[PDB]
Amino acid sequence: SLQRSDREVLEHGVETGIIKRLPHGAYVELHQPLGPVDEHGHPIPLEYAGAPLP
Amino acid sequence: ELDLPYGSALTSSGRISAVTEPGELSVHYPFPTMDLVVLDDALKYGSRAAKARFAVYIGPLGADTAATAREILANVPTPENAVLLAVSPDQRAIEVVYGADVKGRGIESAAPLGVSAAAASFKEGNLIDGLISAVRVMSAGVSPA
Amino acid sequence: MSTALTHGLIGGVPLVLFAVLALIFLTRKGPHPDTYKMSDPWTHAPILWAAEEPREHGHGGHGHDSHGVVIGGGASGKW
Amino acid sequence: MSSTQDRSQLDPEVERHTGVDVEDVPSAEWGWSHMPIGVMHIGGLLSAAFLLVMMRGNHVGHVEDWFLIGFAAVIVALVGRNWWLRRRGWIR
Amino acid sequence: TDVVLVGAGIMSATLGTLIKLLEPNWSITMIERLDGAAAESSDPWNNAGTGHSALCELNYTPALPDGTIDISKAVNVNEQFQVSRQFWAHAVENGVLPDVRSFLNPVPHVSFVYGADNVQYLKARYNALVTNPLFASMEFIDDKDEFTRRLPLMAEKRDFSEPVALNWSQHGTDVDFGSLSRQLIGFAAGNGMTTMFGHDVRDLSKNSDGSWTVKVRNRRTGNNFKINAKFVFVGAGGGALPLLQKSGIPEAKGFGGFPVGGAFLRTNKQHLTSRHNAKVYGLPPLGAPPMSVPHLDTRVINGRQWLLFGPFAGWSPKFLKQGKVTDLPLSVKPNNLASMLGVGLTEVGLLKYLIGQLLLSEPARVETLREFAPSAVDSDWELDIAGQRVQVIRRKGAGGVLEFGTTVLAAADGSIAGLLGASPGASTAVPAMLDVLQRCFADRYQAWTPKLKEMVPSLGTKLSDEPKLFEEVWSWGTKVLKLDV
Amino acid sequence: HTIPQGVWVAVGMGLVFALLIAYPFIEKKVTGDDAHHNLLQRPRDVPVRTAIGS
Ligand SMILES: CC(C)=CCC/C(C)=C/CC/C(C)=C/CC/C(C)=C/CC/C(C)=C\CC/C(C)=C/CC/C(C)=C/CC/C(C)=C/CC/C(C)=C/CC1=C(C)C(=O)c2ccccc2C1=O
Ligand SMILES: CC(C)=CCC/C(C)=C/CC/C(C)=C/CC/C(C)=C/CC/C(C)=C\CC/C(C)=C/CC/C(C)=C/CC/C(C)=C/CC/C(C)=C/CC1=C(C)C(=O)c2ccccc2C1=O
Ligand SMILES: CCCCCCCCCCCCCCCC(=O)O[C@H](COC(=O)CCCCCCC[C@@H](C)CCCCCCCCC)COP(=O)(O)O[C@H]1[C@H](O)[C@H](O)[C@H](O)[C@@H](O)[C@@H]1O
Ligand SMILES: CCCCCCCC/C=C\CCCCCCCC(=O)OC[C@H](COP(=O)(O)OCCN)OC(=O)CCCCCCCCCCCCCCC
Ligand SMILES: CCCCCCCC/C=C\CCCCCCCC(=O)OC[C@H](COP(=O)(O)OCCN)OC(=O)CCCCCCCCCCCCCCC
Repeated sequence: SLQRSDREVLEHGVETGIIKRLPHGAYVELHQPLGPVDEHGHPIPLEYAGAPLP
Repeated sequence: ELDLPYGSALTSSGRISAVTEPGELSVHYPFPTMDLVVLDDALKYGSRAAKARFAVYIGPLGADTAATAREILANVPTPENAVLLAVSPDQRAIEVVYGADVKGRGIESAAPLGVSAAAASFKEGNLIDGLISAVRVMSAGVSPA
Repeated sequence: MSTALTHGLIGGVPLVLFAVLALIFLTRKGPHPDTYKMSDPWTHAPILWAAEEPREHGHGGHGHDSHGVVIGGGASGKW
Repeated sequence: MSSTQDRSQLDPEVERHTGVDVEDVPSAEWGWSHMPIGVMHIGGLLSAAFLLVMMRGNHVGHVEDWFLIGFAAVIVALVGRNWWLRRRGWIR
Repeated sequence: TDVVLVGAGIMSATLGTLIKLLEPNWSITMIERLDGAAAESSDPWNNAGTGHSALCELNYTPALPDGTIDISKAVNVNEQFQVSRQFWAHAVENGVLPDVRSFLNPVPHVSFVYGADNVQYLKARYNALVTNPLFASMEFIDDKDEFTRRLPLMAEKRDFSEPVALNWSQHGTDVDFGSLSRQLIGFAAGNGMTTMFGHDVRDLSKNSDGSWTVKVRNRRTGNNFKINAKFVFVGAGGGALPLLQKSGIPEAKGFGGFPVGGAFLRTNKQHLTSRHNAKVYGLPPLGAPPMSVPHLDTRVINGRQWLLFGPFAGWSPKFLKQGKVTDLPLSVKPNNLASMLGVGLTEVGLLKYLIGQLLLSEPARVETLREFAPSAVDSDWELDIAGQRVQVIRRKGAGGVLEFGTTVLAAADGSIAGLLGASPGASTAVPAMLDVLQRCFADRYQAWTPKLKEMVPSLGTKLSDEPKLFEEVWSWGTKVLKLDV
Repeated sequence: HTIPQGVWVAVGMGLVFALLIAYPFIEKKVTGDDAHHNLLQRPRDVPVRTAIGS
């Protein structure tokens, strides 16, 4: 499960405070990617490198 | 455009908020829960070795069976490396289609084997068992990229 | 009063009632649709199933685009 | 932003092609990740046997033997459930 | 059904196709315990794929006490492979085998030796073989530069102060018997053979009309049912022996089975595979069984090149890879017990060899590979578990002997046949299935002979004795099987 | 003769020390890894070994 947490951090970025989306009442944690970000919001997932993740 | 006959409404975003009457279900699949679980187990980890998205289409694929199979495969999330087995009992037809990335991995050799397993099981009278057998045979045949 | 009788009662009446209620309720047709017979026509709407087996780039829908169907073979059968 | 991505090339050497897979254990390639299920089944069975065997001893007590029986029984039940489920393909 | 085929390996695939070509109106039912065709002994990882032409196999050319070389076994195995090749050529021209390159690849066959006495033996072997038309294109190579040019992986870090030699045969093959079996089954199924995957044959009982009741279990549902067959073929690999024991036929009495596993070292590292393009067979170690000859093989599996080294001997009480640990104990019967106990006393050398191979570590397996490729590094090779084979134990006097051959067992009335044993097995599937047809359908075989000769032009002729006919069928078969490309 | 309960604990200590001393060779025999390892691996990245140590 620690490995799974590392992978989720790699593929979604670090977690932060929640934001309510403008048009609708969606709640999104407003993550922060640790690597290059795709043209759209979601980032390009990184590959685990055997080192701790923030 | 029209939502479900009753109780389903388009929401502020794209998602459609749907409802079902208290006594009834939502999936309505005409198969036992256990056999559905077995087929899902197959498609999920008995195909992990193949590393190619294995898909099953029980719906009716009419007119040119091959071409309807092609486009229902196109509808698969990642047709690039995908193997769609379509069965229409209204037409007693099987059609298997493959993605371009799924080539030379033993898939073509496994195609007749999987179709034969499915046909044997169907003539025995077990749609779901035939689907599982075909998935197993095709996954065994297909090698990871 | 009749230690054995009381023990048997407390141990059996729950079991008898459980058996009766299970016969009443567990023996009722469930809401799950009956298995589809091959002879019967296929009435249910088309059912496409997918594995969700491999990794798909990023979970984000945008950027996936439509590269193409890129067919890679075929097969056929008639039961 | 004040973090640099890591590039790692660890020397590998079973080749992991059989056993566990990354989908089940994400870091399968990075270290020992698979214990054969037979090992754990036999270990549980032998632990239950040891618990039962400890009943034979120089204790006039009886709640001790009953606790041993209960713990051995639950261990054997877990081992049997796991073995049966894996025999049937993780069903029920 | 007219015919039941038990198992979906190369034997049943070959017989099912032959019967379907001879008798298109016959009802054929193939029953396979696994969820797909060729997923046991015919799987490309479960066998060496050598396309066994007797070109490289030094155990087929023993030295006699007078220093001459007996080539009789090599000639007979090459002729049996030419029969299989002719059937495959005909099958390609007639659309039975549409994809030649998925199952058959041109790969040189090479005998390899080191040390002065073994080089002299290999020269004597060469001189004996090249007198026969079937081996006339063989080359003898004892030159270092020519060795280095042909086998760059085997030459790297080799000490050439010890003499080395090759017998090189340019026109060898690699065979994916898994692809071949799937294509043959695909043809027979497309022509109305019923296929039953996930179905296990539990029992065989003869009916009063001479037909067979086949008891089948669906492995997915657990349901049991019966099929009535006029003829039964038991192509079930190591699962054949328990089924032939259950059939109660006199001919299967006293047969025991000894399960022998194999393993290979394998690699697909381009820097190794690009430096070795042959099947290279060594000398058997002193006291090794004839099937445990170390070899370093080029394999083409699913269009990808691999190197395979082995086989290392393995042991399992299972008769199949997907078999049961109870297979060996349940194969013991009062009528075969004496034969089985006798093998431990008669085959002490084999038992010692098998124990030695079982005790090998992974580094020690790579050390045996360094005899072929002295530059080999442990991390470039992975262990793969090959197919399970059941060696036949036959009664010999008061004891038993192990048979390393392929044995066709047929009932005296032809109503059932089965295959037991190990080698050359898959490479001789066609002549073995022609023997099954001749023995089991003697009333029809004469009427089939014209159509069998259309499939195999040399049928009933020794190709060693007819060099013109050999060159004709060789040239036709080369072109049709694309073996010149 | 008598074989007191002290021998049980003595053999237990012997086994404990033998296993502790011979673990790296036991681990290499089991897993198969004899590669020259200079980069540590996080305990989470090796579930079986961290499980055994726990
Ligand atoms: C132990 C290990 C990593 C083994 C690897 C697997 C292996 C090769 C096993 C081989 C042999 C066998 C059979 C072993 C099983 C039993 C065993 C370990 C026997 C030998 C015992 C031995 C000589 C050494 C074991 C040493 C070991 C790693 C102990 C745990 C120590 C650690 C890392 C603790 C966490 C660090 C930390 C912040 C500690 C402070 C927090 C506290 C208070 C932790 C709890 C705690 C501890 C740990 C005490 O030791 C203790 C002793 C006396 C009174 C109280 C306490 C106490 O409260
Ligand atoms: C399966 C597999 C792959 C295995 C891998 C192969 C393998 C083992 C590779 C490693 C090879 C090894 C280990 C080589 C030897 C290394 C070595 C010894 C190098 C020399 C070291 C050196 C410079 C000086 C010697 C230092 C030294 C004493 C080393 C040994 C340490 C050990 C193991 C001490 C054990 C002590 C011990 C309990 C011995 C048993 C004898 C008995 C029962 C004595 C009685 C006894 C006494 C006397 C107590 O005090 C006591 C106190 C509390 C409880 C009980 C007892 C008790 O029972
Ligand atoms: C490291 C600790 C973790 C251990 C993990 C293992 C978990 C399994 C625990 C097994 C429990 C076994 C309990 C039974 C044991 C047994 O057999 O003994 C009995 C006493 O029963 C009891 O209470 C049972 C109590 C069981 C509770 C167990 C609680 C577990 C705790 C310890 C877990 C927390 C761990 C904290 C971790 C700290 C972490 C540190 C970093 C009877 O003695 P007795 O008293 O003589 O009774 C006489 C009559 O019989 C007789 O009629 C009458 O006449 C009288 O004579 C009467 O005296
Ligand atoms: C869910 C279960 C629920 C079970 C709940 C039961 C709770 C009641 C227990 C104690 C009540 C107070 C009595 C206290 C006195 C005891 C009664 C008695 O006298 O019973 C006759 C003999 C001993 O005779 P003794 O004269 O004591 O002398 C002896 C040597 N001199 O024991 C026997 O056969 C009968 C057995 C008596 C108690 C054993 C209970 C221990 C643990 C049960 C299972 C643990 C499971 C763990 C699972 C992981
Ligand atoms: C506090 C706790 C107690 C203290 C704990 C510390 C002691 C060491 C810990 C655990 C040892 C047991 C490990 C588990 C051993 C695995 C068994 C097996 O089934 O073999 C599979 C392997 C994988 O091979 P694979 O190609 O990845 O195939 C995947 C197949 N599923 O095979 C092999 O190479 C190895 C086969 C032989 C291994 C022999 C190891 C033990 C040697 C004797 C030392 C005493 C052991 C004491 C045990 C407590």
